[PDB]
Amino acid sequence: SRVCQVTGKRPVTGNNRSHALNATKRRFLPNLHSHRFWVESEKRFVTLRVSAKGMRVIDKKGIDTVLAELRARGEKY
Amino acid sequence: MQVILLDKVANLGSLGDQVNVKAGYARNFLVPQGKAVPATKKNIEFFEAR
RNA sequence: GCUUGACUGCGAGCGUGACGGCGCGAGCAGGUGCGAAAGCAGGUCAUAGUGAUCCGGUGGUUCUGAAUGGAAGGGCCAUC
RNA sequence: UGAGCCUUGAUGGAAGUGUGGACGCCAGUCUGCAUGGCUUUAAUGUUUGAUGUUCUAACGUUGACCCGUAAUCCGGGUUGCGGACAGUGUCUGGUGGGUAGUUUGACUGGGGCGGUCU
RNA sequence: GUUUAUUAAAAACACAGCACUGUGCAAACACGAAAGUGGACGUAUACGGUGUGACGCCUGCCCGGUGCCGGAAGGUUAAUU
RNA sequence: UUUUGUAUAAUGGGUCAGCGACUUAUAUUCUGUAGCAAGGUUAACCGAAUAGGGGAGCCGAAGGGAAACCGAGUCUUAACUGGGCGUUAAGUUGCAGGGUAUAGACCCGAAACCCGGUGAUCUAGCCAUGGGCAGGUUGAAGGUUGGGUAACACUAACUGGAGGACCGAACCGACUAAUGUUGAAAAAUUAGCGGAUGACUUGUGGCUGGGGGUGAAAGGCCAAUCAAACCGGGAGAUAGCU
RNA sequence: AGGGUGACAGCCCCGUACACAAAAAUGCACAUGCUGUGAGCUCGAUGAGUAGGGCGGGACACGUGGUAUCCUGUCUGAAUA
RNA sequence: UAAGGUGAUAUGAACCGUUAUAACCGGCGAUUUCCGAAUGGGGAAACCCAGUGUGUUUCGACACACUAUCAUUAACUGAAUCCAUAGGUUAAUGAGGCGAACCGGGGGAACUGAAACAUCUAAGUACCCCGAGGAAAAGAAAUCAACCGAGAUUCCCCCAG
RNA sequence: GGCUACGUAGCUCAGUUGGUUAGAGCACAUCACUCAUAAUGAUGGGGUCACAGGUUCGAAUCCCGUCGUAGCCACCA
Repeated sequence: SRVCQVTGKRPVTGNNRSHALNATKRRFLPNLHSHRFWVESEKRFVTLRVSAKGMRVIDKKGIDTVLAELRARGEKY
Repeated sequence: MQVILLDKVANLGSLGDQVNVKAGYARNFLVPQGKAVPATKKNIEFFEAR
């Protein structure tokens, strides 16, 4: 599924609206990517299906923390 | 993404400076290649003691 | 010939419409024109020459102003 | 290599040898090159596109080989190819009967066509 | 040869033949939010789409309109800044 | 019943019996009636539970002005001789009724639209694996041998056994007619007719699903249903019509 | 109260009011045992890819409206008594 | 608790009981074929077939028990790659399916109303889905107020159409 | 209504920062030639710079108002 393994971001439904405001169902879905991440603390690469932001989080908090989560939460990975 | 260096490296190499690199440059090459590391405000003290 | 009464506020009383509305009107107040003056003038000899409300623009306006002072926005008057 | 401001371009020891440009209506045998008692003709620092090389190293691989494994799935691994492209997310101009929802007036000597509508 | 099972078997559809056009393969194209699958365990003498319809003799003029193909100039033009 | 008008040859009813259509709730206003009265009445809730408590609140006793504000006045305007709305008549809460509002709002009736499901035991096409075609014709390529060529060509016999080939049963079709039309049958029967080694025909089993399938194309077929299947749901859709 | 009994029963029957009953198992309260859990004082600490913003939607009675406020798909991004 | 009993259609047969092991009622046990989450594999539900363990003074073949998957934890094993991981076996726990409404969450119509219809309405309704409890949710102010003050959430009546 | 551009000889047209003095192409016109036609040559006639206001001593050369004009944007109770 199109779920960001870091943020839990998933597709959400909203509307389209024309210039005449005609509503047509639609979905916003996240900017997923799947990415080889180096951990070093395990001498290995791990591919997380990750959103940008998901990346920007990993940048900030730093991988291992994020990996504490997921494992804390049960995410396969 | 400021990070601190480790070896020489590019038009910024210095064995331990606070640069401001592009994140992709950072978290895809330098760190996985061990040529820098994030400056997590804890890291800005170990290479700010020398 | 001289002129701005094609004036502002009002309006006894009427006509005409299912209604929204439209029409006629002496007189009062302020200020004005022509006339020596009595006077006349609130557009044109009269009856066609037109568009409700909503939304919005503009100018005015101490009337309103979400704690208070302001401001936004609104109302009212004029107009598109 | 496109294009502004900063910059390498110009303006509101006498006299000899004296040669392009000047918004110069409509081209100065005059000044400098060695010497003599606040721009177009273009280029260095930038903020910024187009193309080409290089870097690292994301990302693709419906090439090859290895292991899980007697497995044409998947994953991991090595490697070749491709390579900041491709693809995808959000936003965005175009196209869009492929698909959907609808509209398409009344009078009227039937209705339509015509005409009419204040 | 096929067709409106149950008022139409035909001059309709199909057909071999013909032409245009798309497609270099992870093909175009189709089913599919996607993974994937068909196309094909095929590869331009192939495959899809469209029109025409054995064969014979042939298929003239018009690109202004609409569409398609090509076009690194310029004019107008979105988010953005 | 519907109509300008119906014995009407315009509608509806074969007959009887039973059932079958103006309701309910909450708001609001009017009439009646009752209580009290410049006042009337409580809501929830408490509760010794139809009592009693609870006056939060609602209506009325003041109007005018968009409003600030003023007030038996006020607004209009600089201002009214004025003018507009007000100042004189009592209200309010129950209970019964007439209207209206919101609801299915007097009862029955669509063709349809949306949602979730069930259907390829009929039929369309396709996939896989098995079966069928009495009998009789025609005589393609090729072959052999003579003739014939310089050798081929060519030619005669004989041989061979091609085809969406021929005639014709089974089998598959459905061109004509009559019969049948409350059938023997919701498409057949009888006499004739087409194909019959093929794009043939057949048993079993599989796959394709509803704006979807499948379609040698008729809008054909998808279970006697098809210009959007069937079952349940939204659901008492809506019906200015009968 | 009510039902039944050959028709309508306080006094025929079964009940009713009322008063009583649990060997066992259980709901509920307390009381403790066992397990797991932490209490207490001193000194500290005080929730960042967040708040806010840009783009797109959605929620708030509130339809973008002069529109506060809330949520976030997307790109961003603080102060810290 | 008991003088009568062996459920009903439903007689009959053969019985059982009367002072406490007849029946009947309640508490707790026992047994509890096969299918069905079905769980050893399969399957056209109620059937076919196994591996391994047990079992026979008639120790063959049959009968019985156990063997699904996922999760967590542990143990033992263990590639490409030596380390290490992935992978593999066993084990202990828990999950799975059903069920009226109420509840929270992910999705989410059209008829209809506007006397047509797009915005708007119907409506976050119907419906699909996931999840949970005895209730659910919400909740201990980055809340209101208006310079006076109030003091979590939830529900009822007002405020007020 | 907003942004662009452009219309000057009869047709057709650049000229484009002034300071110029109004072209080129066919069209009209007459003479030269020649056998005469056309091929040719030459001199002139014809511009009223989209119309009008202004900055400038001297606007076709810049500023502005309307037209005509097409591009698309984009607005309407």
